[PDB]
Amino acid sequence: HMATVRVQNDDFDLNAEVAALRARNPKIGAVACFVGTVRDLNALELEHYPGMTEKALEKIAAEAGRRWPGIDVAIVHRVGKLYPLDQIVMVATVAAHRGDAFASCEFVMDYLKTDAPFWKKETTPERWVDARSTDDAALARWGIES
Amino acid sequence: HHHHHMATVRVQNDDFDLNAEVAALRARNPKIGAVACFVGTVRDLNEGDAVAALELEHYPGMTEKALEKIAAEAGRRWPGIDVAIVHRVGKLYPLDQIVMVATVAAHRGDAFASCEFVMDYLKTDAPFWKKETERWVDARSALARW
Repeated sequence: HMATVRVQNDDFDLNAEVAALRARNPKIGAVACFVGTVRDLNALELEHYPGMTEKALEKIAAEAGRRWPGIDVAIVHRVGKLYPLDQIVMVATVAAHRGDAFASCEFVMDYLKTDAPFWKKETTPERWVDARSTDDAALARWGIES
Repeated sequence: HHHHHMATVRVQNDDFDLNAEVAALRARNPKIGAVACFVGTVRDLNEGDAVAALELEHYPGMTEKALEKIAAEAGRRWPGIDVAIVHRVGKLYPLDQIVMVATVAAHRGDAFASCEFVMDYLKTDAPFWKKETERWVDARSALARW
């Protein structure tokens, strides 16, 4: 089975997503997850490229599966207008052992934040700008340079 | 009459609710929004639930104090995070939740790092015992990463 990846406007339910991830993998029980929320410092509006963004998230998830055989991965990323304290994205992984669960979850989040094509609204007389991270050393921990 | 508060680091027999603990953790940290979680469940090896797959007991007082010591050390190493720990005791069956750790930080790197640190030291240092037939044996466990 392939990793679960979707982009949606509606909010997600972390328990429900973790439960579904677990139900696909009954013989392993180490689950690591990450939930990012809109930080409340004094709004965010995101869009994706339908198809292209999902395919990139699926490539990232498949690369995690190549590095840590036996894991499973779930990714749910929201788009649209997101307000302070709103959930933005969740990543959950399950593995036999916690080490692989933590590593794969953080790898997926790092790669998603660097490479998954998203755009964010920016208002200047308003436009859509690249939301990918500009940190050209983020993936160096994972053996990926430049 | 006055109600004592439920601890953010605790041991209990009852099951816990991951999203409820994450929601409360976020409500105690209104200005930061990167949440990392670990949840461990009992592996399903098709043994059935007629007999406990895992049976744990703790040292009342000492175990909680040890977990609070771990969480406080995490707060020293990653200033600005917050930590929640719920560990179950008693008879646990295949697919049951065992333990969760959740951390919140301004940035995902500190959230992941503190969550892994807490889980690593919990597994090595928190006083727990597990039944093995029958006797109660030390459940404590390579922390060189830290």
